[PDB]
Amino acid sequence: VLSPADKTNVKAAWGKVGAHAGEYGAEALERMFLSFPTTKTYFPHFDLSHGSAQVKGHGKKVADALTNAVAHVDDMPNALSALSDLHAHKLRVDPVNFKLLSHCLLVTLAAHLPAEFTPAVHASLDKFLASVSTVLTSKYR
Amino acid sequence: VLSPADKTNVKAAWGKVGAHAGEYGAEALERMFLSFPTTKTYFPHFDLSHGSAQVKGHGKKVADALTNAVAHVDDMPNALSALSDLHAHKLRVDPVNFKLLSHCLLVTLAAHLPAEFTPAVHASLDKFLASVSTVLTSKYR
Amino acid sequence: VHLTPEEKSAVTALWGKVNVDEVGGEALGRLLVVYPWTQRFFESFGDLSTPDAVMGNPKVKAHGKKVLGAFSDGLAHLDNLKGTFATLSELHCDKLHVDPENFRLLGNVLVCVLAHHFGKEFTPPVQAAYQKVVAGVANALAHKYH
Amino acid sequence: VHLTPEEKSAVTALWGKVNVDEVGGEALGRLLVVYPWTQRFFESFGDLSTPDAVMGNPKVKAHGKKVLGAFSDGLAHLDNLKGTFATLSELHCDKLHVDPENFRLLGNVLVCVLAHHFGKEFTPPVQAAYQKVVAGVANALAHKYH
Ligand code: HEM
Ligand code: HEM
Ligand code: HEM
Ligand code: HEM
Ligand SMILES: Cc1c(O)cccc1OCc1cccc(CO)n1
Ligand SMILES: Cc1c(O)cccc1OCc1cccc(CO)n1
Repeated sequence: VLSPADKTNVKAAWGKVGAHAGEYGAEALERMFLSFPTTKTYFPHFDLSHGSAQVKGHGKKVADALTNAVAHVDDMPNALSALSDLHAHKLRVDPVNFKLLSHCLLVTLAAHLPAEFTPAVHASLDKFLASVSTVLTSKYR
Repeated sequence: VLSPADKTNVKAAWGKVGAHAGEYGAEALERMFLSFPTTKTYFPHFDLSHGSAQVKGHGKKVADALTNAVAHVDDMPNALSALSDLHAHKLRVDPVNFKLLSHCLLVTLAAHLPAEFTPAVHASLDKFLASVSTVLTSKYR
Repeated sequence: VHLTPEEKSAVTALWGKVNVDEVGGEALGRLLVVYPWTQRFFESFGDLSTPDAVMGNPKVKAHGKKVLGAFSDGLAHLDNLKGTFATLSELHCDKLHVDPENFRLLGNVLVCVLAHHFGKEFTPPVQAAYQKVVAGVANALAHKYH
Repeated sequence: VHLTPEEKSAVTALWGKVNVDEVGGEALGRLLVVYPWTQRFFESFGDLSTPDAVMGNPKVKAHGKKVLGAFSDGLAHLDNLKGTFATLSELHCDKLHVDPENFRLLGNVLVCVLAHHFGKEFTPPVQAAYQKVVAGVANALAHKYH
């Protein structure tokens, strides 16, 4: 459950990303794939080599979803019902993998936005990604 | 996130608990304290002896809060604001301990309600207790 | 190694009354239903679309027996769980890459199944003794991660 | 843990640039803020009521420096993390009864701080090497649980 401050922190921090959405998303994916090799087993049909156009384009998809989640932070289950059916019903992703990606997203933001990544904002961002993760791993339809 | 069926299962099962609320709540607590003695450190000034009146009193408090949560399953954060201001703000309970109590609650339900504890209702109750745990462990004020 | 003499006695006494042909299937089945992402590891097991399909799936019950047999092997060697589950640890960790947390979840699902069957007989001291069992099994199974 | 020669070089190079007066304190600090339940272990550390209070707390900065020094010892003895952290494991497990999950959280928090401090120099391969190290350290501390 996010506080009003959490929501403010998340919007401000993610608003700084802006045009770097695809880059940061792709970087976060590469970080997850390299740091935690077992996450690659969910992408067997993917080109997962470094510099992959496939990973690059998919990073953009993940970033845009996050941006949409920020926009509907008060209405996540309905707004993310689409991605939930994919990740929970079809893909059946282990929730631990969402923790890994969330961590790699935090690392990416810390690396690119040091002024934004304060302890409080760090906390809010972590809760936000944890929230998105819970929705995408829950079968609620 | 709970499905309509999840909400249906929880209400039907916890409704069957009825007046056995204070009993099951106390038993669940006693199962926690005994199976996981580290949880007792959260109750340093409690009489945690077997069958103590304080524990049975606390069990009824837990059970009634759960009954309240069931009635407000669509609006947990608001209904549980006070319980989230003394579990998350002052007692700062480690979320692992909520998994322990939630488990002991399921064990207690399974021990007393064999016909009600179907695999489907099992799964729904777990999600419900996880939701309550998430809300009580989060700082949204 | 842990488990007190009294805990070993309580675990042994109850386990002799356990249906080795059903409890395993019930445990694995409920694991797949309560934590649906676990179904991904059993894709060749057929129909896992609904709870009724899972619990009635012949392969799930069959594999459950194997799982329960391993728990039985653990209870006969309570002071050497890590050697008992050595081979299984390599399978689940190095080959299957099952996250350790799932080991703990199955152990606690088993605990619920035991409570569901024995009811009032599954007393808090009995549960407490079995909590150390399933934790020792989960740890031994994740040994190759350590 | 198992690092390639190229990974060991990159880890050592980055670690030699680490501000040993602040990085540890910021790591322990962010832990206490992002995961507030961890504050329970540090009651005697005075004011932890606000994020600013936690980061600026002299006892937090001091203790965080000891944490960082533990990681330094880990890096200098990667071939024997279990023996290196035997004393600390007995402390964090048998005495403090810290949950092993919290060990992983702190390790990952440190990674975030390193990324925060070094920016683009903390590349994904560099992170990958440090994830191996923190996993090994966290596993070494929970060794008395095994
Ligand atoms: C944590 C936040 C996450 C977000 C916001 C997210 C978002 C997305 C989006 C937007 C898509 C494309 C949906 C479409 O086709 O329109 C997708 C697909 C996918 N995601 Fe995620 N995801 C997340 C976590 C994860 C994790 C942790 C994993 C696995 C470790 C994962 C595995 C996959 C896979 C396998 C696909 C399908 C790729 C394909 O074949 O096109 N997701 N995700
Ligand atoms: C479903 C989960 C839980 C529910 C519904 C719940 C509910 C409650 C309720 C109703 C109270 C009494 C509030 C009052 O007196 O005004 C309470 C107090 C308390 N709870 Fe929980 N609780 C849960 C989980 C936990 C867990 C897992 C722990 C620790 C391991 C915990 C530790 C405490 C403590 C230390 C108090 C204060 C008692 C006192 O100092 O008198 N709670 N909780
Ligand atoms: C925690 C206690 C567990 C025990 C005692 C256990 C026991 C076993 C045993 C005895 C086998 C048979 C191995 C063989 O005959 O070669 C097996 C296989 C297997 N286990 Fe487990 N297991 C446990 C947990 C888990 C969990 C939590 C998962 C997944 C989330 C899992 C996934 C698998 C899979 C996918 C196989 C092979 C299935 C196949 O042949 O298609 N295990 N396990
Ligand atoms: C995961 C890696 C960790 C490392 C490398 C580490 C390192 C250390 C070190 C070097 C000490 C000093 C011991 C001494 O001087 O005798 C210490 C003490 C301590 N640690 Fe940890 N620690 C870790 C995790 C944790 C976590 C996650 C917690 C709590 C959530 C924790 C709680 C404590 C406490 C309460 C003390 C003693 C404080 C006091 O003396 O007042 N540790 N740790
Ligand atoms: C609020 C919260 C946390 O602090 C951590 C994990 C999940 C979580 O909530 C997830 C959730 C479920 C249903 C609806 C919403 C708000 O859209 N969030
Ligand atoms: C929906 C859900 C899960 O399947 C597991 C854990 C938490 C969770 O949501 C918790 C939550 C947060 C905010 C509002 C509500 C519904 O009142 N639930």
